Amino acid sequence: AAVEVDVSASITLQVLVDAPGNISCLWVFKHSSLNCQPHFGVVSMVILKMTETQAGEYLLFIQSTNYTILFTVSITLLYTLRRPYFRKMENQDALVCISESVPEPIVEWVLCDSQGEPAVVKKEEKVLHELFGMDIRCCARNELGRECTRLFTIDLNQTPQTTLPQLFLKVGEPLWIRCKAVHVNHGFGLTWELENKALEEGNYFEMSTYSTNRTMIRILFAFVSSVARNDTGYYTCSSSKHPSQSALVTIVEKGFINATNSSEDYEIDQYEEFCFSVRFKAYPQIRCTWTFSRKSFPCEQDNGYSISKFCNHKHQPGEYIFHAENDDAQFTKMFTLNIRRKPQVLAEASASQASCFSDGYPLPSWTWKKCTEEITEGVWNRKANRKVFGQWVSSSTLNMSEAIKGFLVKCCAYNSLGTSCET
Amino acid sequence: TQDCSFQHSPISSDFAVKIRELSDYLDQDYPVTVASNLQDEELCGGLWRLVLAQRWMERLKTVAGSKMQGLLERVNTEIHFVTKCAFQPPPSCLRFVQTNISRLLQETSEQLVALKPWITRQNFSRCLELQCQP
Ligand SMILES: *[C@@H]1O[C@H](CO)[C@@H](O)[C@H](O)[C@H]1NC(C)=O
Ligand SMILES: *[C@@H]1O[C@H](CO)[C@@H](O)[C@H](O)[C@H]1NC(C)=O
Repeated sequence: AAVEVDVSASITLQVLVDAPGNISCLWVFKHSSLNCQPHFGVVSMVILKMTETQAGEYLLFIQSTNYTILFTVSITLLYTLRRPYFRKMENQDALVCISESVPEPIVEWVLCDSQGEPAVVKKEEKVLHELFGMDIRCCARNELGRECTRLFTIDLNQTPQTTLPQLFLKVGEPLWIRCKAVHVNHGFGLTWELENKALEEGNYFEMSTYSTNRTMIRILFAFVSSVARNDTGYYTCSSSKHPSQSALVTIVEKGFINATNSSEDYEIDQYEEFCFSVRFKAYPQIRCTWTFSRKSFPCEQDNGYSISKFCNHKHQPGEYIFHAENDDAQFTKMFTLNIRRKPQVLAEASASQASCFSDGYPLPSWTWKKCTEEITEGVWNRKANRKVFGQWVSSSTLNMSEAIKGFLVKCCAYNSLGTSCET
Repeated sequence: TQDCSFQHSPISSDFAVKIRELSDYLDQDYPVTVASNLQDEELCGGLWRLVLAQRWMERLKTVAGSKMQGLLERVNTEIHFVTKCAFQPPPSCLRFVQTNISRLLQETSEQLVALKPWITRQNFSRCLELQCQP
């Protein structure tokens, strides 16, 4: 009944109780609603890094019968971790990075000098003056882990993405957009426009650096310190001697996690590689973890979204869980995969009381139906899947006769893959 | 003879680092003649001082050894833009004093700081002829 949460801890609280049938539940969080879809039944109640806000009264009831449950999540150590915010130097042409966390974290800079995006030297100095082209990255290392940040730069001196580039920002967190332009001659200028209208006065920032044989490389930054639903629009950046590259910018007052959602049912055969992937587009950094009967495996993030797959199946069927709890929103997605090994009947139970139950196992296509053929049979199994955890292995029992045959013993499995029988 | 108003800024933001790097790696303090009587104007005179400095930078490329050629040319490329305007030959009235390459480099950087915010705003066609004022 009483839960004690120490710091940003990652533990599971989505226990399963035997409830199969026409049962549907709905999560009732601390003075707020929570949409869920269980498998009957167990619903999304596990947590990865329980934030100082994420604690309190959490209820859950069934709606068809109506019985409600109650859990009290309680929490001192002053642990804080927040993504770094970019900033422009005070009366100087340089960019300094700052991070709001306890204690002051070590911030380093990265710039992939090679043609593509472990490599390239990190200059941990915070105030960065040398910043032209490449993938600009800024990460922090505090006592509560590691919170990364990425400075977006759209290089005009490259082929277009052609996939509608976008960048969602948090209401209040500053908005930054730079243009890594490369022109042989010095006569080249970049301009910022929202919808064919000039950029705000408090946004213009020029930093033209000269590189290689008589060649210049200019960068036009777009700075907006306080962002709001006023600057939610597609921003373009055209140049004097370079094509017009553009990127849409949307705002969210809290956050957003969106995912396509799959059929959640697979008839995978032996080997054949097979993978369970999720198409999720989300802001901010999606903290993901896959769960499978106590397993903990973290996941990695053409360009319209960032998908991630879980190829650690290794012929282990069952219900695979995929949680993704961001720093504001929560999401969970379970999928069911069964093995195509259809099956040898051998797990017979020698019951002496009236008739011995002979059961055949494995999964999903399994049928138990027993020299010559004998008429009149007992049970025929028939039961719904996902009905609480308990004992290992599941079989389809189909033997309960009263005829006096003597030594014979039933159990003869028949399926699409083949046949087998017990003693 | 062009309007001399530059389309986009010819003065880069990293000129100070480039000048300090040449100042710290110079093995010898080469003899250089800065001007002592150019007509009194910081903006108008800035271009004139850079034209004289650019000639010295080109001259230094022809006398510095193999190892120093790259560093000298790096400075030359930052101030080569003055060669795009039809600046006329220095008048016979022009006077100058002998100094060292370190001082010339520092003076050059100072002129670029002063000229940078005005190079694309005003028409400097009337500056093609260097003027004196004793
Ligand atoms: C030198 O400049 C010319 C003209 O822009 C160019 O073709 C050449 O590739 C440049 N050299 C290098 C090493 O980039
Ligand atoms: C949006 O910004 C403009 C410019 O500052 C301002 O005039 C306008 O009132 C703002 N609108 C809202 C809804 O804040």
